[PDB]
Amino acid sequence: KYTKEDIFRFADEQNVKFIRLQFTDILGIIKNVEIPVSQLKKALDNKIMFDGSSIEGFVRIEESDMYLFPDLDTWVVFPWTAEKGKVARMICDIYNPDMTPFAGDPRANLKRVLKEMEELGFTEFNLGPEPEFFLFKLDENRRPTLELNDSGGYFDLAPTDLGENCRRDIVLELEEMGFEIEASHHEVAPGQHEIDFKYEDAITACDSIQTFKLVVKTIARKHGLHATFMPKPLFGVNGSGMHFNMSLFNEKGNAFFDESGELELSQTAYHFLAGMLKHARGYTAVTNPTINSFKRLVPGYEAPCYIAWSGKNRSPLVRVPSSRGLSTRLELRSVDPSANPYLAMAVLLKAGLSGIKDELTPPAPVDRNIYGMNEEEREATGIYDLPESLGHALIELEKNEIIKDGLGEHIFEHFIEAKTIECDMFRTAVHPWEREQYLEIY
Amino acid sequence: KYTKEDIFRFADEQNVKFIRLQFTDILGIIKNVEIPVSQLKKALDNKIMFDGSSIEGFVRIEESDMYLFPDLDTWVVFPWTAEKGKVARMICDIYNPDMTPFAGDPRANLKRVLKEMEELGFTEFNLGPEPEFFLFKLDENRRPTLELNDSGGYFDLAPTDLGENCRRDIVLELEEMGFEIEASHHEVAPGQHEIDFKYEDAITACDSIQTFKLVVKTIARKHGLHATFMPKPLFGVNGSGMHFNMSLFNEKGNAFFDESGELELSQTAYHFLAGMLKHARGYTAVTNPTINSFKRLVPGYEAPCYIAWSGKNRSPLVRVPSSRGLSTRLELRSVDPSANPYLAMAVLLKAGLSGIKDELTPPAPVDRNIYGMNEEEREATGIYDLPESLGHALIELEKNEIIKDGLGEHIFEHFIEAKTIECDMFRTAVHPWEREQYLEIY
Amino acid sequence: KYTKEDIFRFADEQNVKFIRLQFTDILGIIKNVEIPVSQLKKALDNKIMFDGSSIEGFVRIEESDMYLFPDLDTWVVFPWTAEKGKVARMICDIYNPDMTPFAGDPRANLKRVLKEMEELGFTEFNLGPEPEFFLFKLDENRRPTLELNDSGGYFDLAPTDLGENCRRDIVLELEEMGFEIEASHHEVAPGQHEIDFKYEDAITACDSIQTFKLVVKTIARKHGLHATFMPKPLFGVNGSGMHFNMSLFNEKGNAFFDESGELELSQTAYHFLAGMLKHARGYTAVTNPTINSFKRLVPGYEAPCYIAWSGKNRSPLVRVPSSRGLSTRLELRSVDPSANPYLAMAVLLKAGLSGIKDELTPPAPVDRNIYGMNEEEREATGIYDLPESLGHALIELEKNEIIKDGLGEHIFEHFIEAKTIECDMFRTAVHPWEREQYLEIY
Ligand SMILES: Nc1ncnc2c1ncn2[C@@H]1O[C@H](COP(=O)(O)OP(=O)(O)O)[C@@H](O)[C@H]1O
Ligand SMILES: Nc1ncnc2c1ncn2[C@@H]1O[C@H](COP(=O)(O)OP(=O)(O)O)[C@@H](O)[C@H]1O
Ligand SMILES: Nc1ncnc2c1ncn2[C@@H]1O[C@H](COP(=O)(O)OP(=O)(O)O)[C@@H](O)[C@H]1O
Ligand SMILES: C[S@](=O)(CC[C@H](N)C(=O)O)=NP(=O)(O)O
Ligand SMILES: C[S@](=O)(CC[C@H](N)C(=O)O)=NP(=O)(O)O
Ligand SMILES: C[S@](=O)(CC[C@H](N)C(=O)O)=NP(=O)(O)O
Repeated sequence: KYTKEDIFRFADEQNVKFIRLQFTDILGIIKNVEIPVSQLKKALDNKIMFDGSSIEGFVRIEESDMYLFPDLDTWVVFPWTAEKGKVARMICDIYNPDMTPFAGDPRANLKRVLKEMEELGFTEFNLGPEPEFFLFKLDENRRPTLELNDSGGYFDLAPTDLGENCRRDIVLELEEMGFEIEASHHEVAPGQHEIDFKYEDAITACDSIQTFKLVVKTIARKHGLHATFMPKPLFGVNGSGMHFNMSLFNEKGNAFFDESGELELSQTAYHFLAGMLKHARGYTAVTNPTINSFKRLVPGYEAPCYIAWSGKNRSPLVRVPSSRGLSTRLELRSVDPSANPYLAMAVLLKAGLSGIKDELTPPAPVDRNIYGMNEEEREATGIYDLPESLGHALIELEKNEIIKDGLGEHIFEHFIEAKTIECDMFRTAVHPWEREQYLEIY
Repeated sequence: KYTKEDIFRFADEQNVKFIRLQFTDILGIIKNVEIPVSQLKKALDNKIMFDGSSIEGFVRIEESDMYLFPDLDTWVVFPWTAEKGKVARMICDIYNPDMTPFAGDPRANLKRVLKEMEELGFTEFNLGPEPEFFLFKLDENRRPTLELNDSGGYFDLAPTDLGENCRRDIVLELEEMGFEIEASHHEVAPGQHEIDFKYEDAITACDSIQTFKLVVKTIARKHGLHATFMPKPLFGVNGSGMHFNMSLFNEKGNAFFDESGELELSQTAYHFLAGMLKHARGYTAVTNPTINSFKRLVPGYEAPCYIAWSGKNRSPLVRVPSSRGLSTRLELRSVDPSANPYLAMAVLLKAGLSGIKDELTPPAPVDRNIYGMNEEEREATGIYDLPESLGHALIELEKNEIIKDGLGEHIFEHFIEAKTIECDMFRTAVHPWEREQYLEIY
Repeated sequence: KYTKEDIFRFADEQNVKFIRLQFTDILGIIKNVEIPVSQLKKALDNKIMFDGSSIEGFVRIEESDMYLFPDLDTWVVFPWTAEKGKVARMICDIYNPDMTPFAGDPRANLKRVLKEMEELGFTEFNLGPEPEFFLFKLDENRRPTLELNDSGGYFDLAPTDLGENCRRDIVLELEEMGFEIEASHHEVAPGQHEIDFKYEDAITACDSIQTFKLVVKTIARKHGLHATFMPKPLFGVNGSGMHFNMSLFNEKGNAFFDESGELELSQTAYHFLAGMLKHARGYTAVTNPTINSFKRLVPGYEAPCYIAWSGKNRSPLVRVPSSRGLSTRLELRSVDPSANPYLAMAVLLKAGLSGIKDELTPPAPVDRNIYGMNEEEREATGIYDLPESLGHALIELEKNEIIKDGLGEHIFEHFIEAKTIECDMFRTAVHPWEREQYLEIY
């Protein structure tokens, strides 16, 4: 743990002229408040209020006042605000003025369900994500447009890769913030890039994910580009999906490692699988909270459409990397980077360890092309489709209780009313698709 | 009736020059062909054949060849500027290479189910439809714009209803084609138009419907405006429905008319409703065979939203016009003018005739305005909500096996497939609404 | 030879910041992935993998996860990567996750055929390339226009060769990267360029080739010019193909130099050419693997048109440069820079190592201008005619089962699929040519 006092003098060895307290709203969006180095004790002693009412996902305007308490380990300095004022960073948890924490804080609802594996013995919850992102050219307005940075491809090179000089500026801006970056490259769709790093403690891997998305964006609008974490911005091309590499640690040993099994996977991992897969239909409404996230979960674009799993195969809902070692992990790939990392982790922790506790037995590893299977030749194998509309997936989540009770009373009730009414805008609205399709033939 | 010896007489009488053989495809699309008056006798020998694989939903390409047998009762000369190109049409029944009526021919389907009221004792099946349509301007190159001629409202007056020479010229041309016209006016939303005509038996009111769209499609395009029967071409204004006013007749009798029961309504009628009411869930993919009509089917714009009935009231599924007697009608507002009036009539007959052989005890009249209740108030009565989408409205249909038997087994087999892919063709696509709300946001 | 101890040294000596792991897909398309020096150990431990399903022609999606084993004798720093993000490269080999190598990987297909020359006693199957490219200007939005920056001819000078300082800044950039470069000059057709570099043993020239292209694409786009290797980009002017200057060696002695035989040429030398002459029809699908290069193979433009050889003459399929000694070389000419430098060598090795176990008494020099002979004489001497299209070269390929074996089999069946697709995706399409010559005509 970082100290409170040596943080006060952390600003004098680097003359930090501002600190940015930052937390996260219900929809995954990073809100912020900036304060000078002048107010540093006023925040470290937890006396910084705000207006709760206007942050979508919090209390009503009657009980508006809400305080902010910093997590003194999430101290980095913003490397690009040299020369103006060296700007630090600190992540906060949201507290009601009763000094009772807020059960609607997205970072509390993981800070609590990470203690249920405490009651049953595991060291850590290791998340290494793969947040994929597209990049679009800007204009004279510097207001983004739907023309991608290159008509490139998977692993292709300059001249065909025009973010080669951009990703590289993004990775060295992230590494200056104390990361360990695995690789950098261009994904299979045009303008689609992927920067993956090394796994971390569940919450400090989640904190690190809200870091990444802010660096990828500010350092692109510095390259003439704009970075989108929208899952399916085009038709008929790979979507951007934030893979979920999960692995529990236990006393300096990967909980998933069976040293001399055939699939070298402990029967902990095997009842971990049946956890999410049983519950897959419920919780994905959370892990893909935008209507468009389903417009991406279609057959053919390396995205999963059916609830299943296999080994080193990129069709199913979960993939097992053929390399395990101490990096042994199972790859839930039905996560896209519009969900809340704090909330996808909490949900999938619960309904995931619910499979070892209940000891659920795991279904068949479907080792072929899941997209190449008849409507009725996969219906004999029991595997069935992931829900197609947000209305459908919200019904099958609200139905589910095991994940509904790790979503908090205040978050779920504040969530489905936001996802439904977001979806009614859709169902009521007519798009220019429908004009094209009908207006002249009828 | 009309003998073959009339048609020749009328040709050499009215001096027609070319003959058209119209029929209607699976989706509602009147498709015809031209022959000289030198062919007049050959078509009446019913020895004139077209490409069967080439009209949607009819047949496959290995049994392409299919015959056209005209209906001499339909003869009407086309009255536009054709002195030398004077026309004459005849709506065709479709037959096989073995002369048996074609299962797919929807003109056959209507008549087929019509013989199911010849055994419940009813002379006719009258239908007075209200096909409401929109008027759009045309560009310099005669392509449909997205502006509408005027910005008037219900019943408005010149100079704020541009289509007042338009409908004038629409109505007159119809009055030449054997029509008797009731009225011509402006509807709720701007550039919308209602033209009404006296009821007729189905296979002749619907022939007065397929004739209607054409002679508004063309006469409106003679005033330089393209006309649509798209349900809701603009979000936030009344989708144009095509109200379905019907009546069964009994030895010169309006079989819904007995001036005693609760409203001066009969029992063959009070029973009819419970058939619709019960089977209404399962016939909305036929009354509304398009993704877009489910966008008129949000409430507030005088369209049906839930499955209940009332009097004098334009909010429910079925309104009953106060005027009664011969004017005693059952008004069904769920149909919109994209639908197939040979499949729509065929189906509702087998919904409501399933309510004279059981009569199924109709539910309560909600004389409120049903748009103004709550999810706890709909459930208080227990009123069925019309389905969500072309998605549900497709599964809700392959349940009602009395309705499936109103389309036939080869018309339903070529109507689920043609909507399934058309439904899938929208489910997968990404339309601009998805990028506005998310691209610059996530 | 270089050791993994040497590369831990240079990264801290050069102070490089990223390592790029590179390979080639089936089509000659370079695909590489960038990683920090912070992961220099994981690749030298071979513990870095990728997605095989996305490398065009590597594998199919069910068994994707595949390893990356790096080659150290391939290490070079990039020189254009300032002191801010300096870059070191390493060409790799592909290993299936079970640590067995990949039969579809082209680099090891060569290694296996270069072992077929250890059974015949040959230290080196040396190769010198002549990749010829075009230069197209760049528009305002960095898009390669249809203008050639210069309108010159052979060996011309400033000011009638724009890319004079271009071919300078490439050479230096090549010269920083351990290259030995012969000659930098303007080629025949306008806006054409050649850069000759001295030979190296096959797998290291194939490295030096795919590398050399990357250095001209990226440098040419510094001066803002698209660098392309399309064989016949313009019709009616010289095609830019990649000559193949090959020579065998045994104990520091060229195996083709014996100043007794008629042309100062050896026996294995003369014998080699029969191994190509007959087999030439077969591999002309691997040396010209594109629709476009079969318009280059036409007569007139100093490119092989029929299968023939001769001395100091630049019409035939094989040229033999007058200069002999250690520069005693055989010049194959069908190849275009769109061919796979790994496939071509293992093809031509097994092709021309077939003329040393069989040797087929190679035919005699038609040292005429074979560009100027009518059909009455081409089948007089019996000179085989080259295939006329991709689709012809393919059927001509699946018969010489030794070239087929030269390719392995995975590469082969992965090859016939896509080119038959490519050949068929061009057989069926319609291009504005046929629209001029027939539309207003017929
Ligand atoms: N034991 C583990 N638990 C969780 N995540 C891991 C583990 N080992 C590796 N990872 C993560 O897997 C990710 C690999 O990224 P990438 O190479 O894009 O995956 P893929 O092989 O699916 O393409 C990294 O983010 C890394 O942190
Ligand atoms: N007895 C009847 N049976 C069936 N349809 C009828 C009957 N009387 C009138 N109609 C139809 O009602 C239509 C007129 O409807 P409209 O004036 O729009 O009434 P509303 O405004 O109540 O819908 C006419 O087209 C006519 O054919
Ligand atoms: N003995 C040899 N073995 C292999 N390659 C050779 C030999 N001699 C020359 N080369 C190659 O020939 C190339 C020079 O080609 P170039 O100068 O264009 O000759 P030409 O103009 O006759 O084609 C060099 O790239 C070199 O690698
Ligand atoms: C090549 S991809 O394999 C693409 C997967 C897809 N874009 C998605 O996850 O949505 N995934 P990864 O980065 O793990 O290799
Ligand atoms: C009030 S309206 O009823 C307009 C109908 C509405 N736009 C609909 O068809 O959904 N039609 P009409 O007055 O002729 O009965
Ligand atoms: C006689 S030329 O040979 C002209 C090149 C020709 N257009 C070709 O197809 O290679 N080239 P080079 O002198 O490099 O051998």
